[PDB]
Amino acid sequence: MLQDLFNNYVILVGILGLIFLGVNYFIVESPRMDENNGNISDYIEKSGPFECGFSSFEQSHNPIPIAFILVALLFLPFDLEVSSMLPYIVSIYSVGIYGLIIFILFLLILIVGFIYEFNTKSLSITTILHKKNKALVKNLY
Amino acid sequence: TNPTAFAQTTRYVKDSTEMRTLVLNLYRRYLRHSRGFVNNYNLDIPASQVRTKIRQEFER
Amino acid sequence: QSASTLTKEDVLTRSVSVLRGFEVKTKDIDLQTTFVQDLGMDSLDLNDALVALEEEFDVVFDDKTANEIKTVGEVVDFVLANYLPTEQSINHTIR
Amino acid sequence: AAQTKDNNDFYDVKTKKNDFFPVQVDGIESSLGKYEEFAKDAHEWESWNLQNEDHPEYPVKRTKIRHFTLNFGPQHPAAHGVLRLILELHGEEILRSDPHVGLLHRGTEKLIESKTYMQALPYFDRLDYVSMMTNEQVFSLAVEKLLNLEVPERGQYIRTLFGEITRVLNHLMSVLSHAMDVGALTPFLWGFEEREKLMEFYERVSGARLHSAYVRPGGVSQDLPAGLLDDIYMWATQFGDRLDETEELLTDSRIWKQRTIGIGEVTAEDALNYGLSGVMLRGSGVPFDIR
Amino acid sequence: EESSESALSKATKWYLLSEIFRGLYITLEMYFRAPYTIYYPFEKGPVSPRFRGEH
Amino acid sequence: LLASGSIGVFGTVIVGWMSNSKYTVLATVRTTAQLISYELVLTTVVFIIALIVSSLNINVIIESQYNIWYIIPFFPLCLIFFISALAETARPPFDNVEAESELVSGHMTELSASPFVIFFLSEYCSMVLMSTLTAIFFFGGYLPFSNTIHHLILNLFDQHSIYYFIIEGILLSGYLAIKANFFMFSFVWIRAAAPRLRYDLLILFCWYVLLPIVFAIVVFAPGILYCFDALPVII
Amino acid sequence: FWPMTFGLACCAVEMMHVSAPRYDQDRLGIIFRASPRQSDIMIVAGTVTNKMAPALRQVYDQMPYPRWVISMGSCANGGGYYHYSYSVVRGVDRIVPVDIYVPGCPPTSEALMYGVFQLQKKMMDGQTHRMWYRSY
Amino acid sequence: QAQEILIKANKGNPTGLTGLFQHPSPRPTLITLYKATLKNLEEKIPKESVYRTAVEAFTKERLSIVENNEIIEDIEKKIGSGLVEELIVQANEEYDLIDKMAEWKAWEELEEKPLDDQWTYFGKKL
Amino acid sequence: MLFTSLLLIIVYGSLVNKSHLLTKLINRLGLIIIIYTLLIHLNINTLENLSIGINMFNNLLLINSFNNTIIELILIICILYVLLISFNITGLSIIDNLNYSKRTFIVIVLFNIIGLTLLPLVNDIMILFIIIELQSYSLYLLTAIFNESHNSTKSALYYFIVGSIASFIILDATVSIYDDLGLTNIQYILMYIDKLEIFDLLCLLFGLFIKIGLAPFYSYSITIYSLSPTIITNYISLMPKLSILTLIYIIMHYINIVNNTDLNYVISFLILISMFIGSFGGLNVIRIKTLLAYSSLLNVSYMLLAILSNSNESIIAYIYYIIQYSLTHINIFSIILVISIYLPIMNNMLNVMITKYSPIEYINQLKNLFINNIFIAIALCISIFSLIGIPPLTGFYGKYLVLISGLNNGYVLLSIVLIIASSISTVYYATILKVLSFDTLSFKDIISNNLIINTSPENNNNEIKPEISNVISYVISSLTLIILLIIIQYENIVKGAYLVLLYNWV
Ligand SMILES: CCCCCCCCCCCCCCCCCC(=O)OC[C@H](COP(=O)(O)OCCN)OC(=O)CCCCCCCCCCCCCCCCC
Ligand SMILES: CCCCCCCCCCCC(=O)OC[C@H](COP(=O)(O)OCC[N+](C)(C)C)OC(=O)CCCCCCCCCCC
Ligand SMILES: CCCCCCCCCCCC(=O)OC[C@H](COP(=O)(O)OCC[N+](C)(C)C)OC(=O)CCCCCCCCCCC
Ligand code: SF4
Repeated sequence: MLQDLFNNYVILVGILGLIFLGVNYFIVESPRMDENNGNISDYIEKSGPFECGFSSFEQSHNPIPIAFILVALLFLPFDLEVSSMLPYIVSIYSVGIYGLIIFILFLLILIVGFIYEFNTKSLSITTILHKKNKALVKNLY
Repeated sequence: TNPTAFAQTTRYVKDSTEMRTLVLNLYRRYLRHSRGFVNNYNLDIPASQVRTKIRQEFER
Repeated sequence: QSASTLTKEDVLTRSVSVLRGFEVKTKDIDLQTTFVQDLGMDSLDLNDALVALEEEFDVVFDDKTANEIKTVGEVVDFVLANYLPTEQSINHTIR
Repeated sequence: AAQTKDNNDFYDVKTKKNDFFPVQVDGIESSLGKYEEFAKDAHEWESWNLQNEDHPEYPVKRTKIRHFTLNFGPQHPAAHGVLRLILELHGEEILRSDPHVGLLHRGTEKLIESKTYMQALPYFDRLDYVSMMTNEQVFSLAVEKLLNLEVPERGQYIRTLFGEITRVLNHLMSVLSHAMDVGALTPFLWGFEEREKLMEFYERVSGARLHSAYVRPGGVSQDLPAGLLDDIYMWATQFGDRLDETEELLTDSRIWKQRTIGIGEVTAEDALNYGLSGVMLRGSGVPFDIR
Repeated sequence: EESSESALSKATKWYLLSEIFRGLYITLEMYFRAPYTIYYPFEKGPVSPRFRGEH
Repeated sequence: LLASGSIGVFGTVIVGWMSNSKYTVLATVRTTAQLISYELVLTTVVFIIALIVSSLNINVIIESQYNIWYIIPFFPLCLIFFISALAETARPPFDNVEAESELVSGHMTELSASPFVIFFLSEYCSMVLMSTLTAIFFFGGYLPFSNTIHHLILNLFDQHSIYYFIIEGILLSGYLAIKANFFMFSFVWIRAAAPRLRYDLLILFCWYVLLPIVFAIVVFAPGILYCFDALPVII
Repeated sequence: FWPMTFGLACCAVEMMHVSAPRYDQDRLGIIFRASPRQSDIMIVAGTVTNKMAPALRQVYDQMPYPRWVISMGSCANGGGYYHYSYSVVRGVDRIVPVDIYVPGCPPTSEALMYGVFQLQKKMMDGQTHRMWYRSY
Repeated sequence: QAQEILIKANKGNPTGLTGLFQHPSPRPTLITLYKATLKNLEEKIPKESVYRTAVEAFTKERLSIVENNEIIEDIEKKIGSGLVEELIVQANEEYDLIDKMAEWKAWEELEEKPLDDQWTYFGKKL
Repeated sequence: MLFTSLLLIIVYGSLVNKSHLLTKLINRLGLIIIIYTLLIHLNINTLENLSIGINMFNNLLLINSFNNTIIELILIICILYVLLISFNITGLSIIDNLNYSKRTFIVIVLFNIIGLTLLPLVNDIMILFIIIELQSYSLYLLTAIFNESHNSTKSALYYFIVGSIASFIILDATVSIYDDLGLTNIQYILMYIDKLEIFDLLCLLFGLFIKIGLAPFYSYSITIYSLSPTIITNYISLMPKLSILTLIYIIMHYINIVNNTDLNYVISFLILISMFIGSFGGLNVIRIKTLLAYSSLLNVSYMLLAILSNSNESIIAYIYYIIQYSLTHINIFSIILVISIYLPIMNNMLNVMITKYSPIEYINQLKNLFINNIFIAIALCISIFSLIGIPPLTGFYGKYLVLISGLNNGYVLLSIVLIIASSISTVYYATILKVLSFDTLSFKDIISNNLIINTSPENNNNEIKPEISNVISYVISSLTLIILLIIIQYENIVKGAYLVLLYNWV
């Protein structure tokens, strides 16, 4: 297997991406040819953030609560499970029945974690607010 | 329906002495938020000039 | 970590410095110096000083305390009892 | 409410109720001496801290930081025009919503008082600017009732015929744009051709596609041109299929039902108390219709 | 326990996206229909003698 | 193939680099959520096809479909693969990253001129790539629709001349193009026929439904092959 | 020709019917963009109020050059029915430069398309790069 | 005494009105509310009040219907004021109104007379 | 038995409803599982059969008589720990419900027991890395089991980072050995024990020294043990040392084949520093768990002297010391949990805050225990006098056997230092005893109606209601008398230690 052709393609792809930026930088007319409002670094009304018209509080570095953080964390153990199936893909014939049973027992252990997640309802989106109806009771004397 | 932030319930004060306290309490809130007013609206004046402006409007 | 590091003398020393930046009648300020009489502060002048003292010590006088405080010593006592350091991020403490 | 020493506009000191016994600890000592002998130097020693952070009454000054404040402002396709919908978001869940309006406030009611009753009618075409002729009808009825006059029989049928043609026009704009916002783009295009056919009926009797000052106090501006009823009927024989094809993509779609079922539930008790009417009121089980 | 359709029947529709393919088929029908577009300015929409334009 | 595609997700999240734009930030959170949905499902479906051929070579997978196209034995997987392809490309009904009615333009709301083009080009390049992948994994790739027709056309040309191999490349890629154009049509087709699904509903859709189904098949398939003494080898 | 989705009032309804199948603005290459960054045409379709005027100016400034502004309807042109209102701007040209004015209340879908054609005719007559060679 | 009575149930089969659930004990709840309403009128509101006279007239009519009709549909079909779940809400609201009327003392003289020019429009006195 | 029953408990716990009663009954199920595991292990594993050493699972694991003894000890000590969460420790809901709040408590323990038992059995560098992470991860989860506690989550964050660095050092050492030799099986590596860099095994021990809180890495261990709840500190401060020290002895057994004198000096240097910090560190402290953390560091140093010598007497010394220290460790923490019922209730100076996680947090909270409960106070005194080394308690014989191995192998400096460290550490050990009893005669005529136990309602005013539950009191009684009366059966127990062989044979 020779990969010199592949290397040339990867080199071209990297150069190709810079061409799009270089072309756009050399094709656009200069600001003086346009309305001549100066450089973008000074046009603060343009370089500012977009908030649908009305400026609001600047919360760039405020914390962002995530309601699917547990699903994000559970992705990593399951990603490793899928990755660990790669060795069996190309060695299925040589391992024979012995490897097939080992491969099933491997999945029979991870299915316990899959069952545990189902019962614990850990995949559901967490919410701060809860909507509960309150029964109206009269304290008649 | 929950009221917005910093929302007060409208009330008619029948005591002149009580009204004076409410104005003084509101006067301090303006002074405490003077730096916040400068930061949020990106003013060209320091917070000291804002507090002078707030005092002038209250004294009117 | 999250504990007050103030002293009665340091709080009084910085309280005097803040009050000397105004147009007070007397520059001799102690614990028993009254705002209304010794310093000659009216309604709005007193509230300007209280907010200025709030900025120095990063404390907020409540409505009842601010509407009844008479002397500088009461301001010093309030700062000592109520001042707390602002909570830092997780990285500042454990790192 | 009010600035307190434990709660103000800038910070707060929250202390939960204690869930354990108030244990009394006295005479703290080490193997070398009493606590008071080393308490001066103990600030460098974390093992000598007398306050546990797990305690419910542990003092902590936490700055009051506003939630994610997103402006669903005028330059947003979801807003059907101009609306500064301020949302207090905790991630994406909505905690508090502040609809800011008046971006389209043009003082219509103030301007009407300077106009005669005939001059004031075109202002109503521009309030609900998709259901124009119904807006004229409510003002026309009010003036007619004040004038103690009654529209003749043919006039009433015309305002009824175009009252429902107007209702079809409004629901075409309302439902399809509601589906377009959710993500169904195609039904929006199908029904907006039906609007073109119906707006042609608006222009034939009045000369204006949208702002047809046709319904006036005391009847209608002009009589129907010849052939209008035949054209309206020919459209009517076909409009039934357009509704069915619209329902093919929405009514039984599992994606559409997951976006609407259980969303924005309004109880019958609360619908009346908030002055809701029409589909909002009738959706909660109350069969009330002004007609 | 009172469902008219069996669990296998309800699962077959659910797993095979019965109504989704129905919606796709209807959309494909319009692909073989005449569009409504007119070629302005080479063609003009309907007008009436009552139309209001330039004075 | 799978490793290179996962790098493209990192490019989307870069735009939300402590950005002052609130709509850009919200798109990055949604983008990460979608990745958790399809990545496990998409990867495992491709592994089942590789397991059936016992090879991780794309060209070997294409040649293994000479007698049967994998659409017939694995019709559920083709639907699952296409759903994951829609989620990966952030195409509707999974267009939560760039929902115009929700997040104006998503991560591209602050982009203009060349940065917008490159992101626009990359998104549509993924649509072609995923459409081509569907033709490869389940419809035999470049293999002819009819073997008889392929022989007849090539018999009109001499194999001693370069014209045969020019026509041969046109036919083989033409077979791939027709299958790829159908799914590129299907990418447009689903956009014009289905409303957008919420991303939190998508998370529950993949983990509760798609993952159990694909994991069930990854056990079902070796059981069938071992039962009939048909474990795959590379030749 | 990429306008920005900036519908304010009843003039926007006629702007939607340009995208309707009868006229199909997309056949001319016209796509409405939700962000000022991706749009070069600003169509002011509706009434501009004093409460809205600062928002309109900010959105206009956020459009990269080259940019054009279209004033549609009597409200945007000169205030129209609400000219003598206490809260209405008497013409969007008081805030942003206008390249073409489309008359009507509302202008018909063909009236707006004619105005776009006039703007495209003006755009095709631009000589930005020949101006640098001969005028600078 | 402590007669804790359920006014609005928060669970159960729907009634066709959103947010309104079926009441487990329709008839017994109305009987206690009606009887307590009649007793409260005779202890707080004087006899000459028109409000007291009218409430007793219809509360007794609704109490008689509830105590003579076992079928829930027949109760609603004769009272004609909505479902029984709605009648329980109406009984609670009427019971609380009597307590507010007693505090208001709304049977006395007009607390505030209007001005001479108050209800005059464009020169004509209404 | 462990693996199969763990899966059943995992599924069952997630199915039944969430309640304190079901969790406690599930904890008792875990107690039966460990008891069944002990019975099965004792049925098939014997000291005589395992003397030679038997390979298992393609030689990835190797079990001998030395390894088998620790596994039996691990199971037994785990049984005594589960009794704390499987039964009442104080009888008060406000205190005891903490143990029943987390359902995964018993699950995480069973995960760690599998790691603890298999760690001394590792015979490959690959499985060594796998098992050491299996044990380490289970300890992080147990430290963070109370996720509503600020200190518990902070400690687990500290525990994770320090252990991960130690795991990297362990992985770095094993990889460096593979680079030199190309082999992963330990027995194959022993063929080249004279041709590989023996200091790479010292890098391996450095990672293991971190995980047991050895100096200079002591600081994190003291901080974690003090912040963690007493029920959690009781486990994480003892169980990791049961398995890692046994593995260190095996590794040092292989290292002594080449007898690198430079290797011994470096380990001697760390032992010397650990005795200094272990003794002087606890002199000025006010927390009881902080005091025990320094006590744990000092005692591990004593065992490391036996491990470093690595002779026939070292096997006798290490096996005896680890068994008796574990029993003393359980006894002390069992008493600490119980005596929380005698804490006075406020009804203030120093603004002392005590949480439900650690009701006993300061040494002076043990005041007047001689009056409050004379039998419990003496039981604590016997345990403390054992840590001091007063004969004929179990602690004296542990130090007596350690000194024999140290002086026989020529560690004169360490033997003298360990005895000076023992005298220095006696100061803070005696402070516990001073708090318990030295004010008995002045506070005998005192009234205490404000204690925690006084809040417990009576049944009928005629039932003789014991202040302590049956199980925890019996365990304290049994362990105290075993420590006290070891002289009765000391000769036979050492004879059992004579038969524990690590490839000695003849
Ligand atoms: C006849 C019976 C005899 C029984 C006792 C036998 C041993 C006697 C020991 C004599 C030495 C200790 C007595 C004198 C020390 C007095 C300490 C002192 O005065 O202050 C501490 C000193 C700093 O001085 P400062 O704190 O400023 O006090 C004011 C002085 N004008 O701090 C210092 O500078 C001290 C030096 C720094 C610390 C050095 C520690 C290194 C190790 C020291 C040996 C420990 C060995 C422990 C072995 C087991 C543990 C490994
Ligand atoms: C062959 C591969 C391509 C097609 C794969 C998917 C086909 C549908 C699978 C589920 C069918 C099902 O569940 O069938 C059941 C349903 C509904 O019938 P029902 O409610 O039970 O009818 C009631 C009882 N009757 C039968 C007595 C009246 O049928 C369908 O909606 C069929 C959809 C047909 C239109 C779309 C077909 C072409 C799709 C677009 C081109 C790719
Ligand atoms: C063994 C055979 C395996 C079959 C493999 C294929 C399975 C497909 C998924 C079935 C389950 C499902 O679509 O579920 C629907 C889910 C979750 O719905 P839910 O919240 O559970 O509510 C429904 C359950 N009810 C009724 C009990 C409450 O959301 C959706 O609407 C996902 C819509 C995805 C549409 C993508 C279509 C793109 C075009 C594809 C055609 C070219
Ligand atoms: S000009 Fe006329 S149609 Fe346009 S927004 Fe104003 S009132 Fe509406």
